[PDB]
Amino acid sequence: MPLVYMNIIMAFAIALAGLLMYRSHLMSSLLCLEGMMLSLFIMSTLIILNTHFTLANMMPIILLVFAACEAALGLSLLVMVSNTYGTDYVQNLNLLQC
Amino acid sequence: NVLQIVRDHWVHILVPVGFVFGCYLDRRSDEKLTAFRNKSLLFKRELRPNEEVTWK
Amino acid sequence: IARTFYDGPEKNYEKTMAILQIEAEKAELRLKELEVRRLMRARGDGPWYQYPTIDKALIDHSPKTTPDN
Amino acid sequence: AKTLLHKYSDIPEGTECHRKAYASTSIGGATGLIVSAYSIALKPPASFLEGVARTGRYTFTSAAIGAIFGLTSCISAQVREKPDDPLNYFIGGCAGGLTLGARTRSYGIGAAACAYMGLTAALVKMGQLEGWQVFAEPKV
Amino acid sequence: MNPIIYTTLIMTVMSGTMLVMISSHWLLIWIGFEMNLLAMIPVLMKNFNPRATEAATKYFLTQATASMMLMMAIIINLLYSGQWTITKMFNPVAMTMMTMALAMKLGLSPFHFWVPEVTQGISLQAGLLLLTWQKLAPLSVLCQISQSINPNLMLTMAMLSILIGGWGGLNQTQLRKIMAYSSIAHMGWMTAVLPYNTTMTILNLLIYITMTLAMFMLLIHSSATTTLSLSHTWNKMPVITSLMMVTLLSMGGLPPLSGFMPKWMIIQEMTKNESIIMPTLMAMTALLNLYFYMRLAYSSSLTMFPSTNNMKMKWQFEHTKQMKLLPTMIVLSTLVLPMTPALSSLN
Amino acid sequence: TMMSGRPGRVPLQFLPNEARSLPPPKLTDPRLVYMGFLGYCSGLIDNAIRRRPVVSAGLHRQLLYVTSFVFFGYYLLKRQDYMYALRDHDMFAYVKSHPEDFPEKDKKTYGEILEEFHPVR
Amino acid sequence: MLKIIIPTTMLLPMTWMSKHNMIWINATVHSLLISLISLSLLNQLGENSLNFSLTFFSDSLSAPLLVLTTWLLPLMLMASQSHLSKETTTRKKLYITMLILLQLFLIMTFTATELILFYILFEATLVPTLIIITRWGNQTERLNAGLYFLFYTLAGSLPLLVALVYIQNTTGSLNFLIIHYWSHPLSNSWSNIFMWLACIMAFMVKMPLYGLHLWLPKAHVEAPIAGSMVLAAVLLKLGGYGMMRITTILNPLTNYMAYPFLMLSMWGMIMTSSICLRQTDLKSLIAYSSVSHMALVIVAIMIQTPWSFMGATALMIAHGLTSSMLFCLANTNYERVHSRTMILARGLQTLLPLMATWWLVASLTNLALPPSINLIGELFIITASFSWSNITIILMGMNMMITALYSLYMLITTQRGKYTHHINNIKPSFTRENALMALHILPLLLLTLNPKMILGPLY
Amino acid sequence: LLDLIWLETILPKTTSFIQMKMSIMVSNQKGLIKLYFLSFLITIMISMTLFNYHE
Amino acid sequence: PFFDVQKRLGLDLDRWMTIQSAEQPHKIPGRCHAFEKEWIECAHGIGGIRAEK
Ligand SMILES: CCCCCCCCCCCCCCCCCC(=O)OC[C@H](COP(=O)([O-])OCC(O)COP(=O)([O-])OC[C@@H](COC(=O)CCCCCCCCCCCCCCCCC)OC(=O)CCCCCCCCCCCCCCCCC)OC(=O)CCCCCCCCCCCCCCCCC
Ligand SMILES: CCCCCCCCCCCCCCCCCC(=O)OC[C@H](COP(=O)([O-])OCC(O)COP(=O)([O-])OC[C@@H](COC(=O)CCCCCCCCCCCCCCCCC)OC(=O)CCCCCCCCCCCCCCCCC)OC(=O)CCCCCCCCCCCCCCCCC
Ligand SMILES: CCCCCCCCCCCCCCCCCC(=O)OC[C@H](COP(=O)([O-])OCC(O)COP(=O)([O-])OC[C@@H](COC(=O)CCCCCCCCCCCCCCCCC)OC(=O)CCCCCCCCCCCCCCCCC)OC(=O)CCCCCCCCCCCCCCCCC
Ligand SMILES: CCCCCCCCCCCCCCCCC[C@@H](O)O[C@H](CO[C@H](O)CCCCCCCCCCCCCCC)COP(=O)(O)OCC[N+](C)(C)C
Ligand SMILES: CCCCCCCCCCCCCCCCC[C@@H](O)O[C@H](CO[C@H](O)CCCCCCCCCCCCCCC)COP(=O)(O)OCC[N+](C)(C)C
Ligand SMILES: CCCCCCCC/C=C\CCCCCCCC(=O)O[C@H](COC(=O)CCCCCCC/C=C/CCCCCCCC)COP(=O)(O)OCCN
Repeated sequence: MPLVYMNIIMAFAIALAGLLMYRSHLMSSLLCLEGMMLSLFIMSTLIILNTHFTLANMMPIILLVFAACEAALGLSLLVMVSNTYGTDYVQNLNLLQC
Repeated sequence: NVLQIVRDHWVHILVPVGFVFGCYLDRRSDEKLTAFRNKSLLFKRELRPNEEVTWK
Repeated sequence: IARTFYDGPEKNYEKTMAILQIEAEKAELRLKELEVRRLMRARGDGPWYQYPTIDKALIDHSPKTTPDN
Repeated sequence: AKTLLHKYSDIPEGTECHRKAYASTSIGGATGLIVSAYSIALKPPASFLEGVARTGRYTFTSAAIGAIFGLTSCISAQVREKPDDPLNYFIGGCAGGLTLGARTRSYGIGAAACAYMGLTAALVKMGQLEGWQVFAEPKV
Repeated sequence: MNPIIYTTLIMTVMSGTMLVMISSHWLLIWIGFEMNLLAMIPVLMKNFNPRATEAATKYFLTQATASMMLMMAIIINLLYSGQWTITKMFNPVAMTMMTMALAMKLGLSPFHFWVPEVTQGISLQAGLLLLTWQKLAPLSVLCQISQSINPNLMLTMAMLSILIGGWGGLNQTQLRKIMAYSSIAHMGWMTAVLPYNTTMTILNLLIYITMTLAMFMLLIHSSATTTLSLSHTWNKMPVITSLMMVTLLSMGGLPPLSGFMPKWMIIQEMTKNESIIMPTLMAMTALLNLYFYMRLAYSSSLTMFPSTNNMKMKWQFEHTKQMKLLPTMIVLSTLVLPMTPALSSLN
Repeated sequence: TMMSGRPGRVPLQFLPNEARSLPPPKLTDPRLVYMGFLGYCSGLIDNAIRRRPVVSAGLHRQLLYVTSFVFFGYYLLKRQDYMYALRDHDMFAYVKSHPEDFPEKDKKTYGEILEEFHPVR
Repeated sequence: MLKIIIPTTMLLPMTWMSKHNMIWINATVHSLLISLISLSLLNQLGENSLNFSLTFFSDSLSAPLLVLTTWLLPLMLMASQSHLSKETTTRKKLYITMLILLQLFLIMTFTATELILFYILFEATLVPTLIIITRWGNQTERLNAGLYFLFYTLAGSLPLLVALVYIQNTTGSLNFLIIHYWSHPLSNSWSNIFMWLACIMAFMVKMPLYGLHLWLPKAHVEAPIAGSMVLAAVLLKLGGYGMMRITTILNPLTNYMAYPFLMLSMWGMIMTSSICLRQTDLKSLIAYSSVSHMALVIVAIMIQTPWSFMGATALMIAHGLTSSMLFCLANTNYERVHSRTMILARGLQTLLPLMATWWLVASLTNLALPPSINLIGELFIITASFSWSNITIILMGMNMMITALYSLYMLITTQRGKYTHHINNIKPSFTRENALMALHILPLLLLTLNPKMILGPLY
Repeated sequence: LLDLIWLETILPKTTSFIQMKMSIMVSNQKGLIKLYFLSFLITIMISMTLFNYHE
Repeated sequence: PFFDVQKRLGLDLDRWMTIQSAEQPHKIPGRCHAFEKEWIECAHGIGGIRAEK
């Protein structure tokens, strides 16, 4: 496994760890999700380019599409959270504790 | 007089009918286990000239 | 009482013989089925536990713009 | 990982009680560390120092329990000249249970813990002897 | 929300699940999961309130993280073998990632935390959908790749799920959280038999879905979301509470009710392998689920709780809309054990 | 797992052609009668839930319930019987084609076998 | 044997379609007819069983139990129809449905020819009993009684299911006949030790064994009278039936695995028998006496000799009848004074003479007066135990003396002395109650006339 | 001493106490996704290190 | 779990992209086309259990 592959997988692991840790803002978590999408796109593109899988070249593109969908979804939700509290702090999302 | 008392006490035939049905079902069930009828080493006997089964 | 309500001993005797035969056959069949299943799962040579493999009808056998495929 | 269990198991049952005690306390420390990690993750301690205090407390309790269990079980097996017998394991487990009672400073916990741990330890020994599998490999 | 839009969203959720079910390509299964989640997010938010927004956000975050791990596992498998087909999954690291992603999607322990809160935060209709239909696609994927299931990891998660569901249900007063914890325990029972026989998994899934549908339709008929609000139902619908008690006993796993059939079979299957200790532990742990089912039955059917004066007015009105398939689901949820051998039509 | 991949299997058939070479379940099969009983119970529960006279509210819908349950049960029984027949066929063929794995052992009488005796006292 | 099973399933719709004021009459009449029909199973062979079909069979051990069940249902109806007078017709039909379902499950249980079906029905018996106790009990302790009963049963019964499926996979069958003919010895192994424990502990709990008996006083005291009757008479004997059916595969491990339980059964015999000496509640006294008698039966099964088995069968039948009668007698006083305290209503022989003689006859039967079948069973078990070990006679004789002591103590406390002065609502005994007592007690003496019918297959 | 205290204490009372304690421990969560996802990260690391290493 | 609708209907919804050796546009071959075709031909029809060894 080349060293660039290792760097891309390390980037994905870093983004996943960054998402699984929450500081205060939901936007930062959405950014970590987008970073995971970006690392997955780069990994898939490198694998498909190295092994000349011609018909697989549309696969990353489709990936990107659904990335946007997730992003869109998250952004929509964030708006609602803000409209309820005035901030996007994840600590306010504690109603379902009881 | 028959109609009203029948509509009142038709429930008293459910259990006798159930017992009759159970007897019939037991007969049907034990008519399926005849693979050794008149074939046992202890009860193998010659059939009579008029009968056809040792037991029903 | 014996004539009206009951039967002879031969009927129960032979019914018991038939029942015993059926249950013994079932027991031997269950043990055989367990052994067959173990062998088929271990080896994969039987009709059972045949996990799918890629269909060879999908391969394209045509010149590929490069002689060495 | 499971290599700790290997370092524990590769030592014969009634020999080298010091090495067996070391392996047992390693296993106990690992378990206590995992428990501390989950406890900190789910119940924050409101300060870093209190978190390290809770981690150290849990890890020390687990390590002491493991060390006492391993030492007592090995010593019993070696002295009694009867390995491959679950009484040694039961004795070690009860001793380990007693340690928990002393750590938490409670006679009920100690007494309750000792019986349960001893029973559990004996069952594990019987499973090792007979060949019971907790996670059976799919065979049929 | 418009009825046409609601129909379209439900159809999109179902089409995503079907796409996961009928696909042989990993990318198409991923796309089915994405479409399912995308259409599911608004359905949880049909009745707008801060609690619904909370539940939708938590569900979205969990499922998005699971989707990331799913895609990463797929890509690693592609890297180590240029295969897109859903098969044996030649790489073990990718296999562990896939198992964890699907477990997080299902709600198996220790990824269970979101299920009680999401269930409590949404309505009973959305809860029914979440706890019945959303379990099909991950279980289908898990069934297809059971040959590479690491028995240690899956069995650990299943036993953890059973233990956690049993313990968590004991502390609950709200009905939706009770249903969520019962769902977690049943998921553990379902996935425990997965490495050995997927037919048993499908049988347990069908029985669980029938019982859950019966329970949710009963809870919708009697508009109760708490224990004390369900304590009032005997004074208006005694028949509903009696049927609910029998259904609860069936979910508790008592014979000769339908809920006994799956676990029974599952136990037998693991006993065909060696696997003796685990089924024993699972039975003694399902005792906890039976306990809190019986507590609910005591509150709702076997005792008469105090009522209120206004209830008299409710005595004068019938139900405007009646849920079809409720009688059939009750019957299938209780009196079906004698037809146990018919499970042979599942493989 | 065990039967999902079997050679010559149509995916969504539910009833292969070879299944017609098996005896159909009788219309008085007790499992079919139990399915009809389940349909009757569903009809009665439907009557009770909608607050209608349980025994005699809707006879047409109760008949539809019973006939629907019997109808589904007939094909369910056919498929179950076919799958069990397939299991037996495959097991017998596998036994026949692997003789060294299923050898017929020597027959011994109880006069030759020595069983240990455990007195009760 | 469907000629008995189908008439009960017909008792169901007949009850549900009878008019409001004739449910009790129809149920009683047809239950009595069904018991008369079931009486035909007592014609047992001398060598093998009565193998009716592939699923049902009967031998000389299950036939008396079936007759006891079918006979007990009408008594339960007659005793129940008093305290349910103010109940609505629907819930009365529901109660009768619970009783009918219980009897049907018991009838199939006692004759199931394979172990998994026997287990399924043995556990199915739990649901009607639990519903009866927790829905029609009187005090607020009925909920806890139901919980204790259910969980005590299931905790011991689930490992039995695991062991049963294990045995079926290893041997290939669970049919009692194939199991008996193909039986093999159990080796002295830890795996075999735990298999023995799993096979035995469910029936131990159902007896109940001393130490696992804490559910029985709660359940039998908090239950309505029909629930108490079915619990004491029949549901306690499921453990004995299962024990004497499953011990055929546990040899020769039993020879040394019975050592703890025997002790728990012997010393426990004393302990529970002593508790009755200081009971301030009549129902609890009867329940603890049931515990001691069942301990004697456990000893009989564990020592595993033909005389012990005959004594165990006789004692099971005799205790069923006697305990049912005692519970009904106590319930009459309870409906009089609405209190279970023994010393509340005293000197009842002055006011209820015929009920006093019923009390005397029940107490005499309880303390094993010869030549009752109670004494026959107890004496056969005692002789078997003496053959087992000559030191057992000390414990058995201690138990006999304590049993006589508490039986006559209860009789003297309730019936003799002087009446309580302020209690003035003691009406004359009804025809229903006296008929119930007579129908309990006449079969006991008629059975000591011909005891071979309750002595089991070893006869 | 025996029937009302110790036989009660050993089997049902100890069982009820332990089950109630474990229920309180498991159920009582703060409701915050921060701690939940921290637990998810811990679980993922444990699974990767423990099960995956022993292929 | 898997409802093989494509095989039932002969549809080819996503099978064209599953492998490297299946009809790429302009007949562009994969880097490992020969090895993949050899493996698939060797493993065809014998099942996963046998084909692994
Ligand atoms: C491909 C698959 C793999 C994917 C995953 C791959 C992962 C690797 C890549 C990672 C790349 C990292 C880059 C960025 C990450 C983003 C971090 C972030 O966003 O921060 C948000 C997060 C939230 O911050 P905030 O909300 O803005 O500020 C409010 C306060 O933080 C809180 O407010 P407060 O002050 O009121 O609270 C009190 C105080 C309380 O603080 C404490 O209580 C913590 C003190 C615990 C003591 C630690 C044990 C000490 C002794 C252990 C010795 C080891 C063995 C020695 C021998 C035996 C010893 C007896 O604070 C806390 O509550 C913090 C608790 C969480 C601690 C860190 C969580 C990490 C996992 C849990 C570890 C639990 C440790 C227990 C033992 C575990 C086993 C060793 O920040 C933190 O959690 C604080 C620390 C963050 C900095 C360190 C980040 C590095 C961790 C990365 C993964 C761990 C190692 C991985 C290595 C793998 C091998 C290659
Ligand atoms: C099935 C049929 C029926 C059976 C069911 C019923 C029977 C079974 C259940 C009943 C018995 C089990 C009870 C379990 C222990 C209860 C303790 C508890 O719950 O803690 C909470 C409870 C209160 O919680 P706390 O707030 O933390 O304590 C505050 C105290 O009030 C403040 O206390 P303090 O400040 O005044 O003084 C504290 C200190 C000072 O101690 C004292 O205050 C007084 C001394 C008490 C213990 C020392 C023994 C002295 C008398 C024994 C002499 C020989 C006896 C005959 C034995 C040989 C036979 C020939 O205590 C100690 O340090 C005692 C250390 C333990 C040494 C004893 C070791 C005996 C092992 C057994 C050997 C024989 C086995 C039989 C073999 C037979 C073969 C034929 O703790 C206590 O109060 C009791 C602690 C004393 C322990 C007594 C244990 C001895 C009884 C034998 C147990 C064996 C049965 C189970 C076997 C497995 C167990 C490991
Ligand atoms: C194994 C062998 C066979 C057994 C199989 C299993 C049992 C049978 C099947 C079960 C399902 C069948 C029907 C279910 C729906 C019925 C619900 C109902 O309420 O019925 C009312 C209805 C009477 O009400 P109505 O006349 O409309 O007017 C009064 C008002 O409705 C007054 O209405 P209300 O609002 O005042 O009622 C309030 C009451 C209403 O509450 C209830 O009625 C309880 C509903 C039962 C729950 C059923 C759930 C599903 C079934 C599961 C069964 C499990 C069995 C396994 C063992 C475990 C036991 C739990 O609730 C309460 O008062 C609270 C009481 C709390 C007690 C808790 C126990 C409840 C669960 C008991 C389940 C046991 C099975 C009962 C079967 C019979 C029940 C009718 O009952 C019937 O008339 C139906 C009886 C059966 C009809 C058969 C007649 C056919 C023709 C006869 C001749 C036969 C062939 C002739 C040819 C021969 C040649 C001549
Ligand atoms: C409590 C009861 C719950 C039952 C749930 C609802 C009951 C009604 C079921 C509706 C029947 C219609 C479904 C399918 C009919 C036609 C479609 C046909 O082609 O399906 C084929 C065969 O049909 C279904 O597979 C079988 C459905 C039969 C369901 C009944 C069994 C219930 C379990 C036993 C409990 C007893 C219940 C008694 C009746 C109530 C699929 O073949 P295949 O492509 O190869 O399967 C792929 C997935 N596999 C291999 C992993 C299974
Ligand atoms: C409230 C009442 C409930 C009912 C109680 C039921 C009691 C069940 C107990 C069953 C007794 C037998 C179990 C063990 C069999 C042997 C006894 C023990 O002493 O084993 C000795 C061995 O020495 C040690 O004792 C080994 C066991 C050590 C661990 C057991 C101690 C458990 C403590 C008691 C717990 C209380 C029971 C309740 C648990 C909840 C025998 O030496 P050995 O001849 O070589 O082995 C014979 C067996 N082999 C051949 C299969 C190997
Ligand atoms: C009211 C409370 C009553 C409580 C009763 C519950 C306990 C009953 C006794 C324990 C039952 C568990 C037995 C498990 C099922 C038996 C099946 C069996 O015996 O098979 C053995 C398997 O044996 C086991 O694995 C048994 C493991 C036991 C684990 C469960 C622990 C439960 C508690 C143990 C201690 C308590 C037992 C007595 C308590 C009495 C109640 C006070 C052989 O399997 P193989 O792996 O193939 O071995 C041969 C080839 N090498």
